[PDB]
Amino acid sequence: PISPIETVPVKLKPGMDGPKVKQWPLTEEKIKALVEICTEMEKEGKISKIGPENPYNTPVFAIKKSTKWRKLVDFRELNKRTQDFWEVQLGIPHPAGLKKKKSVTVLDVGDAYFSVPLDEDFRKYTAFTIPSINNETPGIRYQYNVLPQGWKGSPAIFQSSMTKILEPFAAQNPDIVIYQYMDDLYVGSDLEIGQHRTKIEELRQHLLRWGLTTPDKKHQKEPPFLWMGYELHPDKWTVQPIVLPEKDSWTVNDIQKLVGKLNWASQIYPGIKVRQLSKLLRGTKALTEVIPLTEEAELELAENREILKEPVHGVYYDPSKDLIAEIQKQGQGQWTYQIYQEPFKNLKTGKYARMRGAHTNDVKQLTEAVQKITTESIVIWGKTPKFKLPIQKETWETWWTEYWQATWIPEWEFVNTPPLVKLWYQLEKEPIVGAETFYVDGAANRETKLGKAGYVTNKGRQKVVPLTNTTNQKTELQAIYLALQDSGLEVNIVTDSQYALGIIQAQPDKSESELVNQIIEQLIKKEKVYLAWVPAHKGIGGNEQVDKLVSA
Amino acid sequence: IETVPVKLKPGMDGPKVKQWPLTEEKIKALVEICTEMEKEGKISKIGPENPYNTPVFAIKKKDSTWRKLVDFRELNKRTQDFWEVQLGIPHPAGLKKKKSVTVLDVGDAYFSVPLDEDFRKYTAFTIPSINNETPGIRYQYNVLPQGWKGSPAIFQSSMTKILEPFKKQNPDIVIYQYMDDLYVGSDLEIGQHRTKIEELRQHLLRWGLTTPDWMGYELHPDKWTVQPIVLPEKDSWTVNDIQKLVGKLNWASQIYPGIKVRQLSKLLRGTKALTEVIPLTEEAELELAENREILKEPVHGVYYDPSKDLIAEIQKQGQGQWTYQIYQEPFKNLKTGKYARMRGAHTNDVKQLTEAVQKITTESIVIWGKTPKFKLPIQKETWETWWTEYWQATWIPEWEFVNTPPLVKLWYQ
Ligand SMILES: Cc1ccnc2c1NC(=O)c1cccnc1N2C1CC1
Ligand SMILES: O=C(O)Cc1cc(=O)oc2c(O)c(O)ccc12
Ligand SMILES: [Mn+2]
Ligand SMILES: [Mn+2]
Repeated sequence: PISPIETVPVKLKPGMDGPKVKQWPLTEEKIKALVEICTEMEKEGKISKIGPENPYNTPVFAIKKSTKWRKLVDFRELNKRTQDFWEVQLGIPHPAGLKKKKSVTVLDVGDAYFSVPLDEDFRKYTAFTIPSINNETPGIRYQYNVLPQGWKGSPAIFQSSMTKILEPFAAQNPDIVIYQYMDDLYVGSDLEIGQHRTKIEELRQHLLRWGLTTPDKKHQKEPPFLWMGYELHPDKWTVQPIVLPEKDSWTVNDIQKLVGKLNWASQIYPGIKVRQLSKLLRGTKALTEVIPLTEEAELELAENREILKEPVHGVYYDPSKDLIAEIQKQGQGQWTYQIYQEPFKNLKTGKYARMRGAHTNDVKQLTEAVQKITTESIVIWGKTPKFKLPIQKETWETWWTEYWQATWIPEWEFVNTPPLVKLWYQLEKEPIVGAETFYVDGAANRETKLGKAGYVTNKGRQKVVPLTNTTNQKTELQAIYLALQDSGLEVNIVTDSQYALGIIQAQPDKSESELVNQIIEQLIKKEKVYLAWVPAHKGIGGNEQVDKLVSA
Repeated sequence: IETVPVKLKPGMDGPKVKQWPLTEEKIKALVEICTEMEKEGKISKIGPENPYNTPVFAIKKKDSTWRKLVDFRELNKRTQDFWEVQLGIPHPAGLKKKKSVTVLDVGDAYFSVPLDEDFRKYTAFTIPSINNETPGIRYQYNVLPQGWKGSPAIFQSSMTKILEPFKKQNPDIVIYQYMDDLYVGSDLEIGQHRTKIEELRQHLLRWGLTTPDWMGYELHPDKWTVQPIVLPEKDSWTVNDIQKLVGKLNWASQIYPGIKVRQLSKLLRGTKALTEVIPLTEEAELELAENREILKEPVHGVYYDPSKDLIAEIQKQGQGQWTYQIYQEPFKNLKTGKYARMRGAHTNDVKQLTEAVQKITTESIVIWGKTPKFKLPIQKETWETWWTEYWQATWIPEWEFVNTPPLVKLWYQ
């Protein structure tokens, strides 16, 4: 039987020849099962006996579960020599981007790969041998005429063949939506149920004329459609059931799986947090190493169990209505958002929790969250959503005007729901007259890590603090912290540290360093702070005085 | 009708670059564009035996309703010695010196030349679908594609032949070709210069070669310079102002050897308040004046290395201003400049940055015949989602994204 499907031309990688692996012998009952299976495949034209001039071979095994044996060909060596193909189904649709349908049928293309022929010039490289008993007579030589299961090009070619077979049907029926995934077909429509079931039958018959069989209406699956970890109804979607185990002990493997399930659930279940649970995975990669759950991790997991206690579903996309995304701050640098078209029904949810570095502020993290949502929206719905954000316009406008990086802000609306995003402190742009001027400096030994941090002021006040287990960097930050502790509500501080200047001028309100947090606490309590910078060791007034004190 | 054989560089495979997700309006425009290009035979659909891909975008040079821009950056790197060594288009150093330089798009001419049949599979591109609902629409080029550095190398002989009557007619006009663009420079009055451009357009039109229809594609490289660093002139210096001044001069001494700050440091003795007024002594004024005379002279020993890449850094200055500098080795600037434009209602950051990158790239092409690699002060994801909204060039430079702020912001004001 010549197949009417146009074969795709396939080449081997340049300079490579076909496989030449010899077949290991198998037991007598495996060989008898292989001869029976291959004779039925030969009748159906899927394989063909070959002469001795073919020098190639690929090993074949046999194994069972039903009461039937199954043939298994190990194409690993042929796959290494096969050309690369156009990457297949790498990105799957997100259900929040599908549109509602009245009826959706799934169709399992039975025996899919073996229904698509294989390039004639390439068939010689798929040769395999059933061994004769005791290796006393010549083995039975076969080669494939269709897409072999487990070959590198079978998924790409089959999907290509399937699309070419479907395109006349879709052209005649633009009122039908088809999505192919592996050997399944999801067919959705808004037709009245009677004529929808008629189009399904017309599709099955169309497929059948190319040798593609599909389940009868008898054995056609029904809601829901378990697909890629989702549960899909024609009018609603959700994730498959998430089961978080109760364990007396937790290893890195168990918590990596736990963060994964929690991440997966966060696309619909609002409020999922994973900051404290992901902190436990820092640095360590021993899969079996037991990690003790911290106090905050136990609470976070408890908070997630309460969220996951009862089901939540998501609605599908209505292109006729606006796209709205709203963000709320959870604290500890954690954010969650919802994308919806109408209240009480979400398209999807999600979170943004990443700190870019050691220090950030809330306005920057909010902008990064809006960016993450803008990218996600373009992928799913092909457009940008209207934003509702817990920030007042004056707060963002003063931030992105003075932020050293370029940024783009979409049209948005202020939602008054606390906690609001705010600028907790703002350094002065010009020095403060009548405010004391602190010349701060620090120094430390790179071996003993013993340090000093102090200041000299124009009023004659001087101070030095001893420091242990510190660096030149930390001392320069301790020096600014010192001058903030010992100054009034207005203060000029002059440092020589470009490092410390870059941190504080970034105006952070959150940090992974306890020291920086304490400096943030002081800057909030101040009224006016001016931070100035001079080069070290250039004869610059009060800087040379405080440099001599802490150097000693 | 006879195709030029093209090959990759030895030991290199074709490009396999991800297609960026696109908005729905750009997917439609790309589908309409490509449906016509396929009817006109320029491109054909391909199958799964073609594993290569090159990203495509939709941009918009002002017109009624969308043009296709292919990011051949990867394929250009992988066919390099074919176009830079074998058929390299040399660079005339006089183009930067002409009073006026006009830029003309001749990329439409490539569409008449067929592409080497065994090379077409490397021009494969994909039109994405919204939410991956359908497999991408896969095309490959049958003719010379715009934005490919091989298209001018192949069309070069045909271009020299078409331009030959115009050059013998106008021996003083400089003509340089970079990819799909012609750069035409003259020393004429701006009125006579625009007439000469129209003449050249009519020459190309007469030989069947279509083209477009004080600023814009019209440049003036004789007014460009390398920009000087400047110190403020004040009547009252506070302790803070002098500390700003000694800080800048200390940074300047990293570039200029002869900078001195001793007389200025000695004004700030003994732990002063920042806001205290310090009148400049005679010795510091002369120290300040001598440093000002050093910064009006070019830094010497700065040379262009054709073996090295050009680097372009940009700083956001606020007030719609942006400063840039082009270099190959740090602190040895080959050019520095500034950019500014003032329409509050229509204008935003990404907008300005995008127009600055295109301006710097054009200055780079005119001067060195090569685009620089940009250190862009922007989030990676933010730039990748919005740069095609304001791109009006047919080429795309290399860029990376700087994540640390510089204090050198005010040092370039
Ligand atoms: C798994 C999958 C992937 C992509 N699209 C769909 C589906 N499956 C559905 O069940 C579905 C449900 C609702 C709307 N579209 C759906 N469909 C589409 C075909 C009508
Ligand atoms: O400027 C330098 O050469 C390094 C340097 C950085 C700094 O933050 O503080 C410094 C300092 O207090 C010194 O006494 C010497 C050098 C530095
Ligand atoms: Mn210091
Ligand atoms: Mn010091």
